[PDB]
Amino acid sequence: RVATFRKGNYVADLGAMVVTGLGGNPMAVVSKQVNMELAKIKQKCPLYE
DNA sequence: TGTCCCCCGCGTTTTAACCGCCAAGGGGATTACTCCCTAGTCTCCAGGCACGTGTCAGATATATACATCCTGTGCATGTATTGAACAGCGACGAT
Repeated sequence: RVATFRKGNYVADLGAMVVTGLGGNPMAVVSKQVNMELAKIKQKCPLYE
C-alpha cells in the first residue's frame, strides 16, 4: 500500500507520503538511513466555499 | 487612626417658679369613760420530740452509645510559566 507515481519529473504518492512527526518515530532513523528529503507541512489551509 | 455626630457653650425667647398675704375647714390631737381582752394563775394531758429500726432512693463503679470539635484531606478556579507552532531575512544553488 505504498504507491508512487513517477513519470519524467512528476512525483506523486497515491497512498503513503506524509508522516506524523519525528519525535519517537522510528521513521526518523529510516530517514537517516534511506535517502529521504523531508519537507515540513505549513498548516495554513484557507477555505473557499 | 479616622470619621461623623452628639453634646457644650451662648444669645435670645418663653414659662412658671417663688413670694407675699388672706381665707377656710379638714382632720389630727387631746380627754373623759367603759368594757372587752389579755396577762397571770392553776390543773389537766396529748401533741411533739428522742430513740430505735428497717429499707429503698440514691450515690458509686464500670461499660457503651451520642455529640462535637477541630484539623486535614479532597475539590475548584485563577494565574503564571513554558513549549510549540505560526509568522521574518538573507545566502545559496538549480533552472
